[PDB]
Amino acid sequence: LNGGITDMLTELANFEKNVSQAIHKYNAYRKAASVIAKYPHKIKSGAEAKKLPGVGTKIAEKIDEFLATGKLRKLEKIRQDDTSSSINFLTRVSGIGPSAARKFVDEGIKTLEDLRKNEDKLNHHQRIGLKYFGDFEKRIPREEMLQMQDIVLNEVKKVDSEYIATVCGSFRRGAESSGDMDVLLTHPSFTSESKLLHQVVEQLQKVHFITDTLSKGETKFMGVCQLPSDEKEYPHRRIDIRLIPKDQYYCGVLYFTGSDIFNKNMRAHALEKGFTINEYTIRPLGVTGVAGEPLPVDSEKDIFDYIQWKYREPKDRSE
DNA sequence: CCGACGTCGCATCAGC
DNA sequence: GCTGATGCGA
DNA sequence: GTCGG
Ligand code: NA
Ligand code: NA
Repeated sequence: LNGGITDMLTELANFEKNVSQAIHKYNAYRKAASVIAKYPHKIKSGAEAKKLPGVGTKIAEKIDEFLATGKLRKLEKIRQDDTSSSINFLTRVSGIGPSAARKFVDEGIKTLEDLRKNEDKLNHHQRIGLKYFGDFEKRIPREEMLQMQDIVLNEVKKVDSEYIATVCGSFRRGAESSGDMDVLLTHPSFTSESKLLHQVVEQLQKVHFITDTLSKGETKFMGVCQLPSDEKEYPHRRIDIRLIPKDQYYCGVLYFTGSDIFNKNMRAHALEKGFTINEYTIRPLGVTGVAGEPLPVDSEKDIFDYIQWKYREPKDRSE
């Protein structure tokens, strides 16, 4: 319908992020892309698009140029620019953001092949990102996620049957595929006013599910895992595990379940009901707008009750 | 006209 | 060596 | 780049 347009805008979004380092222009173009990607008509003019929220004068102008000419002179030009296309490309490596990508390209390091010849200039994160560059850009089919989940919950329970672990993200909402695995972990002994993560990562490495570590501290692990394999080996996958204190666990599960759009509406509703919800806690707003103490939460539902909404199933939380 | 555009954990850098 | 800033990803 | 106080 409007794929020419959404791809044009997504493309522009990446050059702002990765090349111009203008994070707010990346989000402007991304949000324009989203609003158009959902508009149920073939767009005829920039003025038509302009009516949608997220589309201003400058994107209206660019849509007019695309509609009339079938391209955008500025994109054509930036696309063919050696420096910029290279910088934009390198940022597809996990661990290389806009600033490292610039630095590499400044010194002549432009390609994956170049990165491979210069391992010594790569931090640990970036080396892992390069090693699995292709695997990381693959989606994970639900079936595989179900098998990953089988392993995580088994090994977690076996370290201590009192841990609670929940796989969140779009998988928890029922998506047919996923980009990574986001595990939320708590234990009754860990509260806000209270090695729990390390023992779980350790057991997942002992059975060779976790193959690599990007980062790991007392509350957050980010790394790489692989299902056990005649068959061709499974792709390596991104898994994060976070340890959240129990009295904030369900605020965390609700947040990390999303979608983004749902959480936004839920936060809207709560405000009008005189509550403030974030990732950690729900709190009452006083008459002048002063937030008081976090309220006890023991299930997701508790949160919905506080703001007089009806428990919605992960499956029904796209908006 | 002009500021907001989430916020934070970890790894690593820059300054002292 | 210590502390706070930065880059990055989420 | 877009919105909005
Ligand atoms: Na508009
Ligand atoms: Na990157």
